[PDB]
Amino acid sequence: SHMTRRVAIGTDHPAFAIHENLILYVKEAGDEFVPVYCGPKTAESVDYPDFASRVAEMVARKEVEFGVLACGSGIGMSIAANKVPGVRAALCYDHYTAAISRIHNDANIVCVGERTTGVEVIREIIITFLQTPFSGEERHARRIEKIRAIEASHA
Amino acid sequence: SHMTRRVAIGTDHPAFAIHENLILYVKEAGDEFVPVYCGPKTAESVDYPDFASRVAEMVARKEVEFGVLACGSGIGMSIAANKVPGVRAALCYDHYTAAISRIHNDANIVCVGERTTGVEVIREIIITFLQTPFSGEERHARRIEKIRAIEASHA
Amino acid sequence: HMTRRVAIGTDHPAFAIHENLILYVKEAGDEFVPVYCGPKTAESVDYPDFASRVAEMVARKEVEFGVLACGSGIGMSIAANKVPGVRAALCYDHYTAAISRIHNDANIVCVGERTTGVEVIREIIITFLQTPFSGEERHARRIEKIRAIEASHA
Amino acid sequence: MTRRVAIGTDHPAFAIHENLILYVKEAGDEFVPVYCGPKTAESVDYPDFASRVAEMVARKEVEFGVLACGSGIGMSIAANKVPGVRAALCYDHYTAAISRIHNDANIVCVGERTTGVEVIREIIITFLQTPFSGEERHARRIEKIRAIEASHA
Repeated sequence: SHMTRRVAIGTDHPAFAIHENLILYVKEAGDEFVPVYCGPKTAESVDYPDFASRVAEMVARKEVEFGVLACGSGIGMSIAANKVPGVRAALCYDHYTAAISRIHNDANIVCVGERTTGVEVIREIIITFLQTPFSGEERHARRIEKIRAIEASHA
Repeated sequence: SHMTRRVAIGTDHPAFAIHENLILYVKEAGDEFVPVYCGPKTAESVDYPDFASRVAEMVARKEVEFGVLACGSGIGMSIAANKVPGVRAALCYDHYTAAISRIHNDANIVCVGERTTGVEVIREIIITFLQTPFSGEERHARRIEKIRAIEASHA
Repeated sequence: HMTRRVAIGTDHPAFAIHENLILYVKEAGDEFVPVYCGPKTAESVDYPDFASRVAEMVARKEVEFGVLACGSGIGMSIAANKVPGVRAALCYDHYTAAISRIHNDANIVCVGERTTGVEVIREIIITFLQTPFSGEERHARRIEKIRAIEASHA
Repeated sequence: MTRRVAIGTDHPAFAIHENLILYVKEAGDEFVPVYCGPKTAESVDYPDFASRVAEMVARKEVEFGVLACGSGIGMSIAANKVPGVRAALCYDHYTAAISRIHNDANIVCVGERTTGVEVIREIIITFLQTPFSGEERHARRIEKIRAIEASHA
């Protein structure tokens, strides 16, 4: 049953401590969702852009449909990921932002902070993000297309 | 005395209601800061990416040193602004994010949500963003340079 | 199948959103009726006078729930919880709104107008009113402990 | 003068009790934490720890409290049932500061499931370091809270 919707996951070093939580939260959104962990495999020092880039590139080719990125605050992951054309990476810190990133911006990557946001709210963020459809409205689609034109104008 | 530091400001339609607040909060960060309002001039309908692009291009050229973007949640502005090379636009919702986006990521645009974040916290965000210096640390600079290598790899 | 009354009060900064708070109660469903008790005007007011008015309504059961707003929400939650029978929850997001119900059977939601934007206030109100109490024994036990603290100072 | 800070948790927040002790000390050498929370990972009911800390504050045995549970809210409802206590649910710097500035809050309540530890640190430091405004309208409101408590005693 289902079309498999793969979700690539990456972290930095402080968020490596919650990488198994992120895997689990992705599966809790629904049985169609399959996590693909791309993050650091150990507690060694890492630079978040390297994992943002790995995830974001998978998202942009649609090797996976969605990404989940975690760092200290989420901010660094959101800046790095959005540098990949085709990506719409949303820094989410609550239910509202998780849902609205989907509804308005059809976001494809959710970025969270391990040092900022407690794990039960991260859970709620991921699940909300992965359960929430895009609105379908003309103005939202138009705005998203405008982002694509910004990318095209710098390519 | 001082070097003048210009700060470009842009909004969408819901955040046009607070554009005078944004101008004020930028001046309160210190008398070297000079706001340059680039956002909508009336309550007319707008698409946030048009103003994200305007502010982000100004920052990327260094017509201004910093930008402030406001929309519903902040998220659209961050996604759009980050599509301009040279921009590092941070979605901030509290003091900690405002500070850390400077300390770790040397962020040059601060993005806030008028529907999500009350004005006294938007104030605190802007002021904190504009008074907080970049850490200087080797690992933070190295990561920021990896962000630029992401942009160059798609140029 | 009575409707469910929801008393509402504010301080002066949150008077600017008193119409939004009435609206969001109604948006939680036709079974919820707002009862506005807050300042009628933009005059100076002290939050505890409105916290007390709402909280007394909840504690006597003239309403089922309360909504309080001030600058940050915190003032209201401190004041309202000084009335016995009140469990007033400062909420700032969906999770807090929901969990205050689930775990604490909270009867008053407090929000900040200076801190929290109106669409998240909306979500908080709607979630608070729609979410049921867990019914679980450990939560009921903890809530009974809170009542034992009030009774030890009555 | 030593400013003492009593600390309590529930079971989920027991996981960060060492953090809480640390962040209090990080607010200045004069702040001393007094850990009153559960000593192990056993089951507990937050109102029992809220009551412990809140009575210490209300009877002037310590100047401040810090209470942590899942969300912070249980602690803040429980603690505020003790007369003399002004317990503030804080989730960021602004709330931590303003609770002091406006309400001279004496207990800070935080959520371990909701707020990451580096923000909890900021909250604790800011709460302990920020002074009460002293302004007449704040003092009047705080005395109104005491009158609510006195009207139900």
